[PDB]
Formats: sequence, structure tokens, C-alpha cells
Amino acid sequence: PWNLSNDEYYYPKIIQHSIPAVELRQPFFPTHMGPIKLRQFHRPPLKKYSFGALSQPGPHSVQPLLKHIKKKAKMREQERQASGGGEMFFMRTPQDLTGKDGDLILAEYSEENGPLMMQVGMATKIKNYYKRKPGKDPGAPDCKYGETVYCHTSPFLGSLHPGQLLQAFENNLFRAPIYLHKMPETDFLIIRTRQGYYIRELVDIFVVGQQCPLFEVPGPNSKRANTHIRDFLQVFIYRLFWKSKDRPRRIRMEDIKKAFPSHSESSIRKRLKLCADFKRTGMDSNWWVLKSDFRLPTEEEIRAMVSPEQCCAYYSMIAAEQRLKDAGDDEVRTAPWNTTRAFIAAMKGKCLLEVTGVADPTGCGEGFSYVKIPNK
Amino acid sequence: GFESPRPYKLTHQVVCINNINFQRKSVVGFVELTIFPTVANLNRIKLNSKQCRIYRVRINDLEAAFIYNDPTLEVCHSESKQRNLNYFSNAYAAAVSAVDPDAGNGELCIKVPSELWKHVDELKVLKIHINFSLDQPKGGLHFVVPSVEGSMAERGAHVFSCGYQNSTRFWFPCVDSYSELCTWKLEFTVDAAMVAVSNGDLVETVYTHDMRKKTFHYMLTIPTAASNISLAIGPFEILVDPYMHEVTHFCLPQLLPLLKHTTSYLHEVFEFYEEILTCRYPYSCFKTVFIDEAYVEVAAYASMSIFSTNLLHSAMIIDETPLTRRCLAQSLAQQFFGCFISRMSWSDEWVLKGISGYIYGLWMKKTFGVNEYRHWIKEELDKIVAYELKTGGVLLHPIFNPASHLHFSIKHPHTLSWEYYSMFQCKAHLVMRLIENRISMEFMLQVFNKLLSLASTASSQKFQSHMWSQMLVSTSGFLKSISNVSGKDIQPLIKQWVDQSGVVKFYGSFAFNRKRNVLELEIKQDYTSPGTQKYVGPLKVTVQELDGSFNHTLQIEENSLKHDIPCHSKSRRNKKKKIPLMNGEEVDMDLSAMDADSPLLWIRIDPDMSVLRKVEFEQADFMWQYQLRYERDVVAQQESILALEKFPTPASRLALTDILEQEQCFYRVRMSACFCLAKIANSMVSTWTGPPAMKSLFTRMFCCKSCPNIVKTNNFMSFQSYFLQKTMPVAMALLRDVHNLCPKEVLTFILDLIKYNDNRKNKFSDNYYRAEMIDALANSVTPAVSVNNEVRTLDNLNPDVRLILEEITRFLNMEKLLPSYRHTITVSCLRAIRVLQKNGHVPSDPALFKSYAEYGHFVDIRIAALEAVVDYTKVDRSYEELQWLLNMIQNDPVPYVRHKILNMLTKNPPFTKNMESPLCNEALVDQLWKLMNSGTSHDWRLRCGAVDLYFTLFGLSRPSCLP
Amino acid sequence: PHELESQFILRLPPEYASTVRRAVQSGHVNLKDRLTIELHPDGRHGIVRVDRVPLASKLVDLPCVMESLKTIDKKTFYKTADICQMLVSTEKKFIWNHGITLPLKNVRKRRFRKTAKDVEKEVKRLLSTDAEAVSTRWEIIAED
Repeated sequence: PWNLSNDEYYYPKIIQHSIPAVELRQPFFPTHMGPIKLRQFHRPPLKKYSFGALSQPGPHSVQPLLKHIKKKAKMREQERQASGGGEMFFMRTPQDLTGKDGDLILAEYSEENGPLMMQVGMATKIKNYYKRKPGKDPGAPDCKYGETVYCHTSPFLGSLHPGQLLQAFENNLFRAPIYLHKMPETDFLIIRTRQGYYIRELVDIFVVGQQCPLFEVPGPNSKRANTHIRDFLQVFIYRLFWKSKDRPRRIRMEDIKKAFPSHSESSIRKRLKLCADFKRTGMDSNWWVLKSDFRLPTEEEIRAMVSPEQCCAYYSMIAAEQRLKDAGDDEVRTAPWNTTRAFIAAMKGKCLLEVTGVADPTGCGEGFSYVKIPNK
Repeated sequence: GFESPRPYKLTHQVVCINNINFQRKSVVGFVELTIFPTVANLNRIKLNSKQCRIYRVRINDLEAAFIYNDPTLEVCHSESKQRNLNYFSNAYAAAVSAVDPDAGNGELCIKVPSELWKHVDELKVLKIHINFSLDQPKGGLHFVVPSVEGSMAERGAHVFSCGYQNSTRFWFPCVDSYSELCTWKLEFTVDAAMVAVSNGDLVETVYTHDMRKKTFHYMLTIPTAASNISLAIGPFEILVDPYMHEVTHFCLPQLLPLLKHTTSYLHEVFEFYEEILTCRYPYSCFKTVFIDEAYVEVAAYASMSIFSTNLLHSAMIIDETPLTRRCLAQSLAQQFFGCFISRMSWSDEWVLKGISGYIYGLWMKKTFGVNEYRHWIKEELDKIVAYELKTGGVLLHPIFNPASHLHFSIKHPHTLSWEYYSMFQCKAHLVMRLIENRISMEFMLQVFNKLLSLASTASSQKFQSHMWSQMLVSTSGFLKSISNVSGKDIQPLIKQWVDQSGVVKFYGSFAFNRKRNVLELEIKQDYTSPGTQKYVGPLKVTVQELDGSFNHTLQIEENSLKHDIPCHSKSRRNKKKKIPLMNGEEVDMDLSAMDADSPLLWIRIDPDMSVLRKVEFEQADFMWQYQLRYERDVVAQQESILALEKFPTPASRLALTDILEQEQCFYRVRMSACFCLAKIANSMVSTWTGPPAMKSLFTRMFCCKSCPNIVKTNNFMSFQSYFLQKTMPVAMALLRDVHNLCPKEVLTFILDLIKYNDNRKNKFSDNYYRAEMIDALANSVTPAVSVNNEVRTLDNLNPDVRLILEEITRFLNMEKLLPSYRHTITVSCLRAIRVLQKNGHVPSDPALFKSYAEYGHFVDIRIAALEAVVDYTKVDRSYEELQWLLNMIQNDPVPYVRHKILNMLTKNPPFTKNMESPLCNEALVDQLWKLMNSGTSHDWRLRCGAVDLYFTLFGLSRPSCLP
Repeated sequence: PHELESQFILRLPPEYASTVRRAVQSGHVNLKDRLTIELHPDGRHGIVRVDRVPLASKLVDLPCVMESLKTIDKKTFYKTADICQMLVSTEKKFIWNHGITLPLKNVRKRRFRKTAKDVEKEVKRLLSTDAEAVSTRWEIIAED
């Protein structure tokens, strides 16, 4: 007639990326980054086109896109109201991730090179942490973006004041305090493609403070590092087998050698040894056909193999490897594998961090340094 | 997209009922349908009607000609000499498909008059006015008329619409499909002292000009199907809910306080179902009717539910509060997702049954706790793996035979066996739990809210089905809404567990490699059994080692056998530290039984029940004892209890005794540990040291400190030591000595529990505890030592059984003067007399049970007595008792009792197909073929029960015992 | 295939920024004729022509990294591109020291931690010259 389940003795007490991002598609998640592409990591230069309308030299008209924005927003609202009116998932194609539609905000970073950084196509949430005032409080100061949550226990290193609302980017990679600023009155946003220039205005720009890392960047030559390299190569090989139209699914080796050119071909053969065999003569000659007993994994198994946040941690590791390599122990402490290990260990309560040090990304008294100190 | 199989679209229907005569069991009325033809040259219009005598039919006030034929009255011809069951199943499927409104067909074929053809070609409205009469219905409307004199309201006579699925054709002519949605206008002219409850909201109640009768007018503006329209006419006591004011509860007279106490919880069920979904309750009223001689225990129609009065309990009745509470909860879940959102075909029924069962399981989780949820999910999963390994498998969403491994056709709900229907609903809600496991629970509730919101925007339009078909769900629409809200599609999971009809069997065994510190699992599947299929997905395994609990995902492809997972340290055996558990806590474990070289304490293959599986893991006995003691999962404690019966070592006795002594264990684990301890104690006789099992523990927990053999006076206010106290002597009576006789120390203990029982002090009743005491007395009966088939008389009675017989005589006679809540002691004493007759103690005479199986008794007494008569006619090979049971199947007033007799005669058959019996005549084959063909033509549940009985007795081929 | 879109920021003089802002928020294709952008084959020089009035432009590198984030419900935000360049209109000259927001000013000089031991390319050229040579003589020197 009651509960009668002794639950207090048995049980004592989210981010959905785009379908191009969870499928690790190669424009957004690169297979190989060279040295000049690792120096320009997250700072991509303005490339000159060889073919297209902008490749011909001369003046080029920019095109306003406000009929396009409101047409796409009205179309997405029709899709949402046709599907029952709830919240929908829209980012299903690469053409959904253009800047030509939707409400864009900008997000500037305080640090030069953060320990973790999102790739194109990945999602993040805005959480407004609001500590109520002692006793009576009016309610969270309302904010245009994000959802509000009442935080008794401060997520960040410091603690919120009573009656202080702090917005923050929250995802699987990090959690970082953001601060809404209005845009300058002179700056517009030009989206250039091969066909032409397009212009939006911006009105909202956030400044992102020092990140609190939630994912540990692996070290170089680590076991997690080599495991991610092997799993990424295996996922790419499976997706090339899925893309093959031949009835015995078959791939070519130099497609994989074009994608991963730093790999020795002994490792690629090792990945193809199980699940494929090489045909030298007859039909399918010089192709790696799929074995007939091998069941090619489904889409959800391939998604469960490698996560996009592991790819971001690997990209952070190899970019920091390049920067350290170019600059000939203080710098090694500022490497993201050390700082991410230090911060995550401090969050479990293993150890403490010297908050003033050399891992400080500001170079002055502002900002923290995530390097381990003993708790004694 | 929904395209109708009918060439017309029905907009509005008026059902008017006059002259409900209770003496003659007769109704008169008319029906006026408003159809719009969608195809020109409509000519014939085909409607559904059973048992109604059609007087006249007028189309647009012009007299029309109808022809009636029902092929399901006599399925095969009387002069065909076929006697195999596959012939009858194909003929019965063809007959039900010939009256199917889900095709274009129907039983009443009305011809459009000639002058209206220019009205039907350019598609304009047609108003069909049929007037009919039910002369003495054998189905549909059930008239409960008691034989007390007085007025019909003074004796308690009432009518209600009974049946399952599309059974509204049994009391008015309609389009009896779930896809023909229309608005409704319902008028019922009843006696002035009676009330007529139906679907919609009651717009008015006018008197007749003599003021002896009154007409109830109901209107239903939400477009429902004809199959969701119901009726309950009787002298009901009305009670408005004091919390929610659109909810009225109707009971039979003199049962108002029971109704007040019973239906006092329902507002919390309403609040739950409206806060997990975000839609409010779609109908404008809710009505709960409690009736006598009900068809099912709970039926749910549009804006109405019909329960039996046997659910009504008072405040002092426990062990019935959770059952009635969950019956109310599943009726409300079917109000949301069986009556508002309806079915597009007979396929896509798994969607609605799964959503109803899944949200009812979420209600059970919030109300009774996560542990009761896990126990319920495990018992449903064990039920389905037992049924699917027994006979073929349940196929959710078939494609039109798709399932030819089973003796009936799955194309229509009225050809399904009743056990298949029950397992269908069970598998549907477990597959919905699997879809929640793949796509998280908040996205699942968003799917359900999107379906409800499309239906409620659809429910307010007036367009005749341009938009009213958004209230009908399909499989493709459900999967598309899932893909809309989540971005993942579940098509491999749908392809495996819905379209394929099988469960998986796992045989696991491990070996610990000490050199490389790995755990080599060996998981092999039995995929060649008739009910099984092959699993190739991922599989979770949880290993508890000394460093904690770690989860691993294994990829079990077809050629896979050995899975090497890594193991952690054993440094919590170097120092005594606490070993951390599955939750955040940690405990002190006695590591003396563990191996020195292996760190791992226990292994669980598929802990979260994420597949439809049956696991057979080979651990060591100390690992099962550690899993029984220190696990924080009730299904793992239950499976360790189930696996400790094979290891009768005294460490397992210590493990189960420590579980029994332990409060803060879930109570249904201790109730299982009682029976496991009884089995282990029976297996280690000539080794057992002290007293019998659980006796000292019973005197420590439930008896006085100063008197060990006097039980404490009954205080049942804890509800967990009440259940454990009433289950411990029932398991204690299964103790046996070296001579295979129950010891006289346990029988004397049970008799002293019966004598010293004092219940004048608790606020709860004692009927279930005393009934369990009679069950414990019945468990102690061992077979008697008859010499030379000596007649069992009173002098050569066992000295043990004379005390038992005196006690059950005293209990049954005292029940005749001071009755229990639902005659629980009558049921227990009849069951115990059948136990004494099954052994050689009481003479094998069915006359007592034949007197308790008469019509005027309570239905629990009736089904207990009929169970005893079925067991007697199985053991004594009685011909006249089988003819008595078949006659009672043919003409009994209560149809639930007829269904239960067919069910019990299927479960405990008098003979199987392998047996040579004296009861294998051509006469019995002809009687059962006549019972399948004719005779059971009015119920759709007696006919499937007769098909099940013919399959159990004679098999799928030609009855062998025949020329 | 798909090519990642390349977004940059255009900074205009304030009166010309007001005319361009009014023409953007109006939304006609009249703005398309009025505003043109010609990028010179230097790669770091241009003209932006507002209402057919030429303005001199430089494509500069920004000290921080910005990211455009689109949304449909204003609760979940999807990263669309990385912005690192600005075509201000009116090498060391092509590097901007300040950030776009008001708190970030003199970020490169003050709020950026500097770690030090073009130069690599010069070393490669020196190695190539040594290879094309015959005899190489080297000495770490002193003041001379």
C-alpha cells in the first residue's frame, strides 16, 4: 500500500552534435594536419580560390541575406509545428551548418591557445548559474540566451556571490564563464564562399574566460593517444567500405594513404588485415575487398567507436606538440595534457593547484594556472 | 498518411436506446449515421452488426434494402468431416476477415436506393437510419439481474457493455474499426431510479411525460472510434471526486464507503500522467464504473473505465491496495494512449500497447520505487522468455502468414489466443523500455508529447478527417517522430526486436588468467532452439573486483567466443580497505572465501536487461554468495538466490540467513530467500545441526521475548515484516525429514501460530495472513501410506492430518458465519482440501467442490472450486466431470467463469496428445469441434479458448483417436 | 564535397558603417550594387567600395580566436566557423594587437603569455645554400 522499496540503501542519491560532427566527416574533422596547418590551428587563413566566381580577379558585390534568414526560420518553424510543436533536431546536413541562416552570436576567447576547443559542427549550451540571495530573492535576472539553473555549489573554482548570475558555455569538452558584450558599431560579418560574398550584422558577442577542462587531453605517445589514432583510422576505413558501391565492397589503399599520409603503411595494412583482403589478379585486382564473413558494423557502432571530443583532445595534443617543438620545463607544464590532468585531479580532490604560476595563460595576475601541487 | 479501406467517411453517429427491459433482457433503439461517399457509384454500404435484429433501414428517409449474413456464426459446415485444427484456423481467419471493417467488408450490406445515385455520384451526404432490437443478448451488453424481489433498482440490476477490441458491433450497428473516427450523440432512456453512464459529457437529463423514465443525453465532440463507445446503466451510487471535479465514480448500492476509500488515490495518478507527458487529460470528464460479473478486471473506453467491484477494498485491507492502485493506473494509461491516440491498422498495435505499458511502468517506478520497478521488469522478462521458448514467439508488427509456427492467425485480434494477447502487451512494453535505453527517457517523453499534441490539434478541427487522422498513430509515423526528436533512428533495434520474433539465450563461463591479469569470458548462444534468435550487437557486462565495479562493452559477432577483458589490482586485500560498490558506497567484505589469485568478486552479464535474454552464467558459489550479500541491485540478488539452490553448502545457508535477518534489503528478496533456504535445508538433511530452518529466526523476529512459542499479537503496520511474517511459515512447511515427512516440530509451530493469533489490536485485517496459514498447513501434507488400496476412512487417518483437517474444518465453518474480505480463507481451505485429496487422506470426491462451483457463490470461490474439479478430472479420468465442465462452459451466466474454465482446462488438461486415455472418443472430438464451430460463436474469447483446448488435447493434425 | 565557409569581420569608417548598416537592415538588393569588395593579389590589401566610394583596406590577423555560433532555440549553439581575420578599412603591420570586444584591448601585449626560445624558413634557405656550396666554415663568434 506504500513504497516498500528500500531505495535509500540501494540507490543512495546530453549534448547532441550535428550529424556531420558525430559521423566525423572529413571537412569538419581532418584526418591529417601538417605543420603549417598545425601552426594555423583554429586560425584558418583566407584562401584564394582557383576556380569559381571569386577566383576571377576584380571587384565583387556582397549580397544581403535577410530574406534568406527569415525564409529559413519560417521554414524551420513550419517543420517544428508540423512535427507536433515540441523541440526538434535540425542540424542533419552539412548545409545546415552555414552561417547564412539562424541567429548567430560570436564568441571570443581570452586565452591564446586553450587546452580544448570545439570543432566546426559541435554543439554547446549556455547555462546561467544564479545563486539566490540569502532569504528572499526577486528571481534570476533574465537573460536573452541559455537556460537558468540555481547553483548552490559553484561549478567554477571560485564561488558565486549571493544574487550573482554568471553565464557559461557548458559542453562535454569544457565549462567556461562567458560575458555578453554588444558588438562594435562598425563591424559586420562577411561570409565568403566560392560564389560570392554575403553580409550579416552581428549584435551579440560573448567573451569567454579561462576554460575549466572536463576532458583530459592525452599526452604524446600515450596509450590513449595511440588508441585514438588506431580507432580513427579504423572508423575511416569502415566508412570508406560503407561508401563503396561495388557488391563485394572494395576500397583502394591510396585513398587511405591520401587521408593519413604520415602513417606507415604497415599500420594501415594492420587495420585492413582483419576485415579485408588484397586481390592481386583477376577481378577486383589491386583492391582490398571486404571479407565475406565479416559483418561491417552499423552506423551506431561506428559512432560508438570514436567520439568527437576525443578528436578535439587529440587535435589539442598535436597542436601543442607542434608549438612546443617549434619553441625548442615551464613550457612543458603549460602543455594541455599536464594542465587537463591537473584540473581534473583537482576536481576529484586528489591534489591542489598553485593558482599563481607559469601555466597562467594571461601572463599577469589574472587567470589561474592548472599545475599540481600536493595537498601537504 | 492514412487512406481509408472503406469507400465512405463517417462523420457523426447518433445512438439512441429506448426500452431497456431488464425482465426480458431486451433493448430497442435506432442508429443514425452520417456518411460522405469518397468514391462515386457507392451503391452498397457495408456496416458491422452482430446479434441485433435489424427492423428497417432508411437512407435519406427513403426505404432501402439490406441483406445480413454472418460467416463467423458457424465457421465450417456441419457436414464436413474435417477434424484437424489448421483447417479451422484458416477458415476462422477467413471468416473474421470477411466481416472485417479494416478491409472494406462488413456483415450488414445495405443497398443505396436508385434515386440517390445522382446524390452519391457528386459526393453529397447520406443519412442512414437503422432501427434495431436486441432480443436477449448472448454478448456485448451483459444484463446482471439478481433474483431478489422489488423494483429493478431495489434489487440491484444493471447492464454494461462487455467484450475486447472491436466488440461494439454486438450491441449497435456501426463501423467497428479503430480507424473510423466520428463525433457522437448518445441518448439512453432509462428508469427514473437508474443512471446511464457513457462516453462524452452529459449535456442534459430530461424526464419523460409520465416521469417514470428519464433520458440521458451525452455528446462526444472529440472524434472517437465506435470501438471506444461504452455503456453502463444501473442504480449506481454517484460520488464526485473531492480533489478533481470532472471525475465521477459510480458504484453498486451499499458500496459507497469502499468506493470513497478505493478511488481516493486516482488524483495522484492523474497528476503523474499529466506531468510526465505535458498534455492535460484530453476528455472533458472521467467516469469510473464498478460493476458485478465483469468481463475483464479493467476495461478502458473513451472518457470512461469499467472496473469490477472486486477491486473495492476498505481502509483495513492490505495486500489489495497496490493491485487496485495499479489497475486504476493502467486504465488511465490506456485512456491516454489507447483511446485518444488510436490505431491505424491491426499492425501498429504494438506501439499503443507499448506506450501504455511503458508509462504505466514509469508510474510504478515513481509510486512504488525503483526496486519494485526492477522486480516487475524482471518478472515480465522471465514471463516472455518462458512463453517464447515454450511456443514459437510473439511477433510485434507483422506484415501481411508471417508467423506459421503457432496454431492461430495473427491477422486479427479476435483470432489470437488470450495468452498470446497477454504476452503481446508484455513484449510491447519491454521493447519500449529498450527504445528508451537506446534513446534517452526525456527524448521518449518528448516523442509521446509530440504524438499527443498532434492528436489534440487534430481533435478540435471540424473537417471530416482531413485532419482527424493525425489522431491515429502508425509504426512509420512513430519512428519518424523518434527520428525527428533525436536524430538517431532505431531501425536495427526495430528490425531485431519487433520484426523478428525471438529472444536470445546466453551461456557464459569465465576463466581468470593470472599471468596477464585478464578475465577471459566465454559467451555462446543457443540459436537453434525453436524460440531463439541470434544476437550480434554489443553487450554490457559488469565485473565487481576488489578495486570496484567496472562496466565493459563486448562485441558479440557470430564467430565470437572468447572475450578478454582487463582486470585491476588486488591491493584492497593487502590492506583492509572497504571495497567500493556499484553505487558510491563501500562496505566491509569477508574475503576469506575468495580465491587468493583472482581479484574479481562477481560478474554479471547484461545487468541492465538491455536485451530480451535468458542468461546462464557459471560463477563459483562464493561469487554467488557475495553477489547475494553486497550487491545494490535487486535483480542480481534474485538471480543469486535462484543460483544458490544448486550449491547447498553451509556458506550459502549463512548467506541466505543473513539476507533474511537484514532489514534494508528489499522485501521481495527476503521472501525468495525463505523458499531458497527451505530447498537448501531439504537438500542437506543428515548434515543440519540445530533446529529446523527459519524457526529460530521466526521466534527472534516475530514472537515474544519471554515466550518463544507464543507469537506476538498482530500489528501489521510495517508492511514489510507483515509480508515476511506471512511468507515464512509457508516456506517453513516445505521442510522434510530423512523419512520424507514434514517434521512435527514445524507442523506444531504452524498450529501454534494459528491458535495464538490475536488480531483485536491492529488497524488492518487478518484474512491474508490466516489464508497463508492455511496454505502453510497445506504445504506440510506428504502422501499417505495406503496399504492394499485401503479405503480412506476416518479411523485410519494420519495422526498429523487429523489436526490439519480439524483446523481447516474450523476455518471453513467460521468463514460461513464471519466471512473474510474476498473469501480468502474459503479459497485457501478449498485448495487445502484438494491438497489432502491429491494425497491419500480424504476420499477423492468432487461433490464439495461441485457445490462450491454453483452460480450464487463469489467468483473467487467459484474459480477455486472449478480448479479443484479440473484437477480431479485430470487425476481420476472422470468422464462425467469432464461433461459437467463442458456443460458449464456452454451455459454459465458469467462469461469470465467460462473463459476461466477453458483456461484451467488448457493449463491442466485431462489428457495430452501423447496420452492414451479412456476420454479419447470420437464423441469428445465431435463435442469440442462443435464447441469451436458453433456454441462459442458469441464471445471471441471462448472461441479462441476452445481452439487452445483442441490444440492442447488433439494437436494440429487430425485427431488420432478417430476412424 | 563540402568546403568549410570562410567568415571574416569587416570594419568600416563610422559614417560608412552607418550607411552600410542601414542598407543591410533594409534588405533590398540595392545594397548589392552599393557595396563591393576587391581583394588585391598581395592578399593583405583591398578596396571596399561603399556607394561607389573607394576605401583602403588591410586584412589583418586578430590576436584571439572567435567562433560563429548559430542557434535555432537560443539554448543550444552549434559552431559554424572560426574567425581570425578582419578587413579594416579607412608582416608586423598585418597583425592586430587589440581584440574586438572592449575588455580585450592591448591583449597581445598585456593579456597574452609569451614563451620564446619565418625564422625556420630562413634556416631552410641557409641549409639549401650550404648544400649548393662546396666548403662551409663556421665559428660561434664574439664582438666584431
